Amino acid sequence: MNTVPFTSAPIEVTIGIDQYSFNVKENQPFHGIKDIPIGHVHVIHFQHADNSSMRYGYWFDCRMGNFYIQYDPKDGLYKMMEERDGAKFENIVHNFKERQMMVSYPKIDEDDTWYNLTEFVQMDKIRKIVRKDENQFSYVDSSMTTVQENELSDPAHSLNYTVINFKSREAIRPGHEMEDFLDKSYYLNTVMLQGIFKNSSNYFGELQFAFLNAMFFGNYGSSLQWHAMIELICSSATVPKHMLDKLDEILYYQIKTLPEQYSDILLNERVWNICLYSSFQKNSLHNTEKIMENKYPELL
Amino acid sequence: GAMNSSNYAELFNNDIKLFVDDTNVYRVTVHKTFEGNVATKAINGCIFTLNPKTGHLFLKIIHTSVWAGQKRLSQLAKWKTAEEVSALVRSLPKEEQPKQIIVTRKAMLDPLEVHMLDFPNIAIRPTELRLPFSAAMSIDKLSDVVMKATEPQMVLFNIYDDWLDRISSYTAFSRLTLLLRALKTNEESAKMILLSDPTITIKSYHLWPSFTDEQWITIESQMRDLILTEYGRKYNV
Ligand SMILES: Cc1noc(C)c1CN(C)C(=O)C(C)(C)N
Repeated sequence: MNTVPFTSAPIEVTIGIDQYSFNVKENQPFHGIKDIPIGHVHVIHFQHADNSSMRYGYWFDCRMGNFYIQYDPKDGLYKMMEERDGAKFENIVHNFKERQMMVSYPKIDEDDTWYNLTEFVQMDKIRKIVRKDENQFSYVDSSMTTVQENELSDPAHSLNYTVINFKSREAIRPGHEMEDFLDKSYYLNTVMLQGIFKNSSNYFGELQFAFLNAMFFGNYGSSLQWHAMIELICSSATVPKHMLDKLDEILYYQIKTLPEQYSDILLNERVWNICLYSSFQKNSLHNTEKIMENKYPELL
Repeated sequence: GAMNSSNYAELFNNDIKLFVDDTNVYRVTVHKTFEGNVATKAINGCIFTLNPKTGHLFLKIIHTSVWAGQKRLSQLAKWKTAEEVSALVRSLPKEEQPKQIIVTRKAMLDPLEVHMLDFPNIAIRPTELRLPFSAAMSIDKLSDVVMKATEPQMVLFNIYDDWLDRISSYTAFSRLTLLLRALKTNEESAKMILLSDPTITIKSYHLWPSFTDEQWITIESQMRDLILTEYGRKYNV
């Protein structure tokens, strides 16, 4: 089990770690989060009490370094930093543990939620979507735009998701216009899976990362990317059976985890009705269709 | 965006544009089978592609063989329309290619946009105008060339005959849409009006009769009356 220590908490803030969250008061004696499961990426995220504008946070993997948070009063946010000195950091983590100034990552033993949401998410792929190569962790916030959004403005602060555009020469073979537009299998299997992502695991990893950024930061371009990646599969008549079965599991846990009260802004009615009731795969997403119909029957 | 009453004079400016109407691409007669089921029989169709400024009509005849062995013909028809319009554009010299293509039915937007990806600078637009181009097959000479076709064929017409020698494009389009609206509302009456006076003929190289300016005013008034006459007969007013 790993630990993210905090030098202090000088401003009142709601702190999230993965799907969990807790409130810290101004100058409360909080010095971080312990018992973080090894083996998964994690996200530690923030929403200030005095300005809920900007949720922001950091994707990290404790296997890649020793990371801690300290608030910067100049830039006005909690920053993630790496300590190279293992000895000193291990000592800092121990002294804080002894004084019981840390919250415990509150994972129920039965509970596979976080694994199920991050199954295909790798830190090495996050760092190619979020470019800041001098750090081992990745900063995301509510306002960051995607490369695709920027084409339709600061490039260094963008989310470099794979561009998906159903009315593009990449998506449409000359002479197969109707075929490729009505059945997106060529675009899914040859262009995206074989060509760009190399395998379905990398595709699912980007899909899952896009969802998590939409949910945790309200990042609108991330929500667009998540839905586009769903729609590209659902709109394909020829999808490997193992991908359909895995997609159903991925979406099920995503819909299960979504706050009931954020559905109006995180779920696109057109995409979901198309995918569940019109598309080629309308009968291939049994688990997802059942949870959607029982949890969000209004959307449908 | 969409073309409507507010931006109507844009049709007659000097930016090349084409209307595309796909109504008459896929045409069928519905009939009973020996077993008492229903079946369709396709008949030849046409794409109606019109430059409203010049009157140039690119009538692409759609022969029934294009449907042989195909499924979902009403959907295929929009894509075949878009394929043929795209082929037409590629066939034109660069300086004759349209800047905009206005489709008369919104279901043509995606088929045409996808077929025109190679032309990102050609705008594909809908319209809120209810244009009467479906009645094109009530123009005898157009109907004749479509029905007589034994293979795919493109035939070029000027739908304004020689009117532009005497009137502006705006007025010529207004006359055309009035004529077509009448033929669409009551084809028999409309055609009676157009031919009632045997001394006025249709030239071999024209589609409509050789009316004088004064006779066109009379004809135009008779067409308006017809549209109103039918409108009362229809709604009881
Ligand atoms: C808190 C916490 N976690 O790891 C470390 C390391 C600290 C304390 N940090 C702030 C330090 O000692 C220096 C000054 C080098 N940044």
